[PDB]
Amino acid sequence: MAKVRIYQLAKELGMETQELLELLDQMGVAYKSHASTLEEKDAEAVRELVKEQRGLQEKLAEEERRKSLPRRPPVVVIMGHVDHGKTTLLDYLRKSRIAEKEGGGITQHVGAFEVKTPQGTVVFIDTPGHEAFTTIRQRGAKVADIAVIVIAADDGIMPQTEEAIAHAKAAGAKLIFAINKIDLPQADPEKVKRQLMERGFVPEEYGGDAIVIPISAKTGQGVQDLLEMILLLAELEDYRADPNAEPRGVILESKLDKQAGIIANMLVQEGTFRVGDYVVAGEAYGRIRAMMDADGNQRKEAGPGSAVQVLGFQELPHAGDVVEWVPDLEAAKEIAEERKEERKAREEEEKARRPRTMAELLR
Repeated sequence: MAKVRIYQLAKELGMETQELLELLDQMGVAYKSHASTLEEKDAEAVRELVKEQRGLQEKLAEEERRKSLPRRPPVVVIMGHVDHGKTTLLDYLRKSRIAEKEGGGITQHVGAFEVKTPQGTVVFIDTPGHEAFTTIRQRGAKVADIAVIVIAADDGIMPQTEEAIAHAKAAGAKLIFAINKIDLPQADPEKVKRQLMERGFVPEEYGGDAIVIPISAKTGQGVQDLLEMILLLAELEDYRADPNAEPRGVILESKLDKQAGIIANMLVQEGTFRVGDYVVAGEAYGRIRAMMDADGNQRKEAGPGSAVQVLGFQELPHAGDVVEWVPDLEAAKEIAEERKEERKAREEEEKARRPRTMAELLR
């Protein structure tokens, strides 16, 4: 403290000689060499300035950390004609998880499952519908990043295929075309490619931008390439999300468990939902009483990419509705109620203008 030579003070503070001499120059403190003695007031001033500077270096480095959001896994939906193999592929992927069971392990159906891979994890949506609207249409907060369109090599592109493609494009998904059943004798992948090109999807093979991957969902051939391609796209699109943002997710589906009551499966997209949070999804609200993930584990928290079954909604939420964190029960009720009475007011819109004329009837 008093009196200290500059070399002593440098040792004390873990600074290089020239580094401390540079600081003394900044402060206008004079010295002959690092062997000079500092007045106590100067040394104290040094110790304080160094403390401050080191703290701001740290604060400045910690804020540069807090703006690189962590990666989140790609979310994938598998689509196409019901007989072309999307179901066989989804089943293959779901099985590929367990790898000679556990056992048990257990498993729970929460609307999506994860496929873990040396290159990363992929989330596959696994729900019986598409979302809502017509059959099988979607609105539809965006759920999936990538849509794998599974087309049978024998049958080729059909109307369910075209519907799947239009839905995926409408939802903003990146498309991967998976040409399935390639082992069949009547397999005609080249015809499917021509059909893709007729529709404006030119395969990369021919210098276009459409991603086309041959697979066999029955045997698993090509499925690994499909996963690697999903994960490559994820790295290039660079999907990220803030686990500390206000929680936001999307309802995948909801139902009544006779014992537990209203359950809803939701995919988390931003922030981290926690047991005890209030949420609103459309006109439905509740306190999150419990969350269970696909491995059957009770979760206190669910961050980006997690699919969980949530207990606590007081009415069935709709598929495709955004789940939003709110600060308390009062806010949950106000938001839900304002949406209800607004829908009810635009319903009186069509109970008035324009239902048009009435009844040209029997008998």
